[PDB]
Amino acid sequence: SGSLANNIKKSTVIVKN
Amino acid sequence: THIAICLYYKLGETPLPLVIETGKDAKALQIIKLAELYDIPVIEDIPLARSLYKNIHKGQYITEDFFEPVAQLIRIAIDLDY
Repeated sequence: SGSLANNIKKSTVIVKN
Repeated sequence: THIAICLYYKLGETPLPLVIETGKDAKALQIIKLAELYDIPVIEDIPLARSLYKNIHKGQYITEDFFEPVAQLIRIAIDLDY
């Protein structure tokens, strides 16, 4: 567990609708 | 239908911006909550989000149609670190 959160933590930008 | 696309670009590591996570519905909501927690810039752009979601799957680099629109996002979102 935790892969999602660790990916978001290191990410550059989120694009949403 | 809510969607969220998580882009990762690090000069030297990723040869192109990478879609590292995506989500729809509940997962999209969760991605956005995590974004707030980690202070990751979140940009609303409905045509771009829909197109990225359809075309660029989790773990795939962006493709040519997206190079410039994603560059513009990176330019505004990059942490200059001072």
